[PDB]
Amino acid sequence: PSRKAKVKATLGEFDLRDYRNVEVLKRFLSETGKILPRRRTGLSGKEQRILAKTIKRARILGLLPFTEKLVRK
Amino acid sequence: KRQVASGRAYIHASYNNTIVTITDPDGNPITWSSGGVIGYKGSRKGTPYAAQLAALDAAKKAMAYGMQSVDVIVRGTGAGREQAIRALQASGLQVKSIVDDTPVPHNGCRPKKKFRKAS
Amino acid sequence: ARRRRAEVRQLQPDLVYGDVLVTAFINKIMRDGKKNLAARIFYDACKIIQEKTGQEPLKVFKQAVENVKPRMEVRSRRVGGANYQVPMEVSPRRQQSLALRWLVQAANQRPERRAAVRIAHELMDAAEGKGGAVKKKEDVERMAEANRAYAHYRW
RNA sequence: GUGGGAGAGGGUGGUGGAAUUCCCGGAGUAGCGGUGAAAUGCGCAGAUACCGGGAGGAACGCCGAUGGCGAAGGCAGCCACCUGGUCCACCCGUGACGCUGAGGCGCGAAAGCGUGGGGAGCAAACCGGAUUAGAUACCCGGGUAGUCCACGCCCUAAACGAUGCGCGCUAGGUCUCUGGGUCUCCUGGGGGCCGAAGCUAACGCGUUAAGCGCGCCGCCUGGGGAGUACGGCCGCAAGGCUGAAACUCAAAGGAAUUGACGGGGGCCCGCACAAGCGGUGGAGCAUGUGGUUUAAUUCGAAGCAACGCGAAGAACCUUAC
Ligand SMILES: [Mg+2]
Ligand SMILES: [Mg+2]
Ligand SMILES: [Mg+2]
Ligand SMILES: [Mg+2]
Ligand SMILES: [Mg+2]
Ligand SMILES: [Mg+2]
Ligand SMILES: [Mg+2]
Ligand SMILES: [Mg+2]
Ligand SMILES: [Mg+2]
Ligand SMILES: [Mg+2]
Ligand SMILES: [Mg+2]
Ligand SMILES: [Mg+2]
Ligand SMILES: [Mg+2]
Ligand SMILES: [Mg+2]
Ligand SMILES: [Mg+2]
Ligand SMILES: [Mg+2]
Ligand SMILES: [Mg+2]
Ligand SMILES: [Mg+2]
Ligand SMILES: [Mg+2]
Ligand SMILES: [Mg+2]
Repeated sequence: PSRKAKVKATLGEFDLRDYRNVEVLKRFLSETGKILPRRRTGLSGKEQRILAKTIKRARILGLLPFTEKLVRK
Repeated sequence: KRQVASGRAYIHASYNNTIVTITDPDGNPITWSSGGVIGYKGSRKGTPYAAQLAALDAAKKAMAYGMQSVDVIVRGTGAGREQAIRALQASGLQVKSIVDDTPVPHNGCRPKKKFRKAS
Repeated sequence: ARRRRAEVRQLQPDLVYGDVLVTAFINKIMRDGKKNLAARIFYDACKIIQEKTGQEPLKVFKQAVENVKPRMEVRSRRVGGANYQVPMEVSPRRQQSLALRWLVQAANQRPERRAAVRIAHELMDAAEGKGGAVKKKEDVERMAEANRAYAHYRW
């Protein structure tokens, strides 16, 4: 379903090209360190594409994770 | 014989067996069980029941050491994975949490044919 | 029963204690449709449970049946490569059919020459908690869960 | 030309984390593994499951698409460098400088070859276990070449859109990627779907033509023999390219139709199974039959749907022997 609330809505104007804006990028990752789909991030082809390239840089710097453990179950 | 009373519980599920391992907060195993230990051989081991039994064995055996609260950590999607988590909870042992930690490669080694079929 | 859920055929209350379960049991005793000799038999047995027990017959009977009812039983099943005996609860209906069948079955296996006796005695033995009837029940339930490994093949 | 845009397009160097295997340390004990079941196998020289450290090789999860780039093969972790193609806007420059293209030259998945290197996982061959009537197989345990890198070679393919390249003309609707605009929508380039006219054997195609036209290239001319033989050219080899004949068949074949069928799917029935009660299969006898025997043992009936069947009446009769 994914009828949550789109991550692009609940957020202000931000530089999608910023690989250090941890306080915002983290928003585009799931429970795990997985990058969210567009049906969730609410972005668009071109946007999403730029997002990934960014999150991945963040990950190498160490500001963002590659994967997290799933709680609950 | 050490008096822990607070540690982890690793549940290693698979379609062939379920081994449970109780350990101290540092991660060192205190006691363990498995469909095999429990009594089942070959086929039966993977069954969800064996998982219940083995889960409890891990519990009991660890009860002695003084264990009281474990942090369940599931791994694998084998059958019985849930009946284990089940037992641990309803075995006195206060289950502080559950956490899937089934490892997954970011595409590393070519799986065996039995597990390929996915290019 | 491919079409409907076959209604549970109803039964006539007893010509004495006025209970259906009695008729039910009397029926299982009956053979070759000799509903008379059957009823007589059961009834003589009721007398004997008296001439040997402070309790009324109808009460003992209920007691017997109650102990012989298997609550779990195993049913064979195909598992794409094997036939696995699967355990599952025995419905209230089949529960009673099994109980009554077993009683008559066990009873007629006893050694006392007189038919009526065997029933009276088997009923009593059932009341106490012993006897062939109650055994089958115990054997059944024994397997049920002695295969509790396949309880996940719900059915 | 000037200004803008998107991209897993190519080459080189560097680099990140997950996972597998091995090694080291810790803690821990009797099994792990694997299957339809199993076994081979591994483990008390302590395996598996758990924690920490290290080494190494290969591949890049999510993003990821029904998406994009490339002439094709094909190309996705991140970074920098080097480099190809391409689209839009402006209308600025040249002024037919165009299209195609035998041969030539180059590129060309995988496997394969040569020299050297590397080798974690996987895995032809192979070594074993299981299955089977047999199993030189499918399943399980191992495992060498290989898979990886460099350099050289090979030149194939369902190398596919099974659709050569270029230009013009011929309704629309919708979804999508990337550019522009006065940004309800119009407009340009690419990817999909549905459809006008029209085309087609049919299926289908339909501004991404399989429509209507023009230009240039390649190719076909029934099936088998045969992509074989021979010759030639190329290759280290495997082999590649080119490519027959004798002989032989009336077919080989495309699409669609109605059925039948499926160890295909969905829906649904029947004493079909299940539930249950009684029985046959054992015995003796009755009866029919096979076989055998006989001068004759009259004939027919044959899985279901032949066998207490034609026989609702064989001592003579019936009665056919
Ligand atoms: Mg001009
Ligand atoms: Mg001029
Ligand atoms: Mg090649
Ligand atoms: Mg190769
Ligand atoms: Mg080589
Ligand atoms: Mg292997
Ligand atoms: Mg193998
Ligand atoms: Mg278009
Ligand atoms: Mg368009
Ligand atoms: Mg038309
Ligand atoms: Mg037609
Ligand atoms: Mg169409
Ligand atoms: Mg010919
Ligand atoms: Mg050839
Ligand atoms: Mg040569
Ligand atoms: Mg059909
Ligand atoms: Mg009927
Ligand atoms: Mg039946
Ligand atoms: Mg017989
Ligand atoms: Mg005739």
